Amino acid sequence: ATYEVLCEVARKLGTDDREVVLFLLNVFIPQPTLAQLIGALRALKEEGRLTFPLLAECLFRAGRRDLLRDLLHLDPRFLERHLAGTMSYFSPYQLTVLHVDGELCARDIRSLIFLSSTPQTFLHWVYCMENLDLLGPTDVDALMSMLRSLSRVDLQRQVQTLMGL
Amino acid sequence: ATYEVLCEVARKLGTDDREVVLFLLNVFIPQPTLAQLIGALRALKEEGRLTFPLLAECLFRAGRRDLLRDLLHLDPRFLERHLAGTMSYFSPYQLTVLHVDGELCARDIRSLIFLSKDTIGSRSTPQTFLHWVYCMENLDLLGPTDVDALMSMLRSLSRVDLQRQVQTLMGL
Amino acid sequence: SVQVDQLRMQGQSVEAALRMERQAASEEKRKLAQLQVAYHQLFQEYDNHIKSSVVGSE
Amino acid sequence: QQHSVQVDQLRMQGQSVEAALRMERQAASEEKRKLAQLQVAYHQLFQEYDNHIKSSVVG
Repeated sequence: ATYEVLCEVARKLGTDDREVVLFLLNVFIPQPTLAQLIGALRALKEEGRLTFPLLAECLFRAGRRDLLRDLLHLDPRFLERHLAGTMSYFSPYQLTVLHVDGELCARDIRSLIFLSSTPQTFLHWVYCMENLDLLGPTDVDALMSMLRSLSRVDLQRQVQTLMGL
Repeated sequence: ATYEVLCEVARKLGTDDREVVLFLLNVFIPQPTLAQLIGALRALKEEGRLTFPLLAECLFRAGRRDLLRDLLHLDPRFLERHLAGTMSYFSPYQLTVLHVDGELCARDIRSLIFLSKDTIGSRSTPQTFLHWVYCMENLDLLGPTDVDALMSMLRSLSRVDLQRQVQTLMGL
Repeated sequence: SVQVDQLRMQGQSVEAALRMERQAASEEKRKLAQLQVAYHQLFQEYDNHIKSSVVGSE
Repeated sequence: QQHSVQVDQLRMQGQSVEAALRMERQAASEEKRKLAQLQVAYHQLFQEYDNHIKSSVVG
């Protein structure tokens, strides 16, 4: 029934978007496929962890303001002001990670995949480092260094602002 | 903004609807005024004990299908099918009372209003079935744990059919 | 002059319905407009509800 | 003589309006569709909210 809405979202969610989304919901899956993606979402719904207002910001942060407006029926301009007055279901860690991921350019990413048994996208990296207990909301020194290996001081300083001092 | 709605609802209610609604919200007031009504609902929204979903069944229960498709924007038919596949925000007791409350005809009420009037504890004598119910509760004579006094008022009024229904709605 | 009257009378029936039509479109929009505001309102309520239902004690 | 040409000028203009009522009816359906969707969107947003409250008091 309403499960079809969640599909149409996945079905229109961009390639890199699937990783951004799944990352935000803590059900990360490297370069997922539709079946895998919708599968994951569907699971978060049947459990009750994926709520409309969550999927809403989730998509807002992801940048798919168009999906928000045409599929969920919310005015992104509205939601922006709303979100700018609440707590955000996402941690300042994730928001920083998502910030970086978005600011990294071809060179950087292409280089990151190189400088690194596998990753192929920045969110894939952060994912592993997270399992290897190297990166986490507790300490982002690793992510802080990763940006030093790529000449992104402007970035490392940004991550530094969004967390410690 | 939102309270604008709660008001428009309150002021479009009905002299009776006000008691039904207040009854349903565990917040009764004999023959209340738009002033007391609003003040009550408003105090309920200001504490999160009045969620749109509730306020909705409240009105659906109050039979104001009109205020649903006009102020809340819910298709009555939809809320109908919906409320039939979930557990109500109201107890069997409540839903039973309202049931009787609506079935009693004038000849019954006019009679009950009289038959009582000298109700111990009462501070106003009642002119409404719910008003009566209220007074009865305020004496530990009614309530869900025991509705045997409600059955009595019914068999005395010659509505044994309601006595039966009430006995069916609740059990045994 | 009658075939014309048969037109002026027919064409007028059109412009009439076209006026009634334009009128309804205005009302319906008013309707849509409310539902959009309704939708957002529900949203805002539902949202704040969740964020408020998060608190532990003793 | 020119009574025939006087008909075309009345015929052609008549349709010009009949088209507008036709076009108008179209946009009228484009909006009827928008509402219907938003209605269902509202209903669904309603149920999910309802169910969420119900699941917070039970557990």
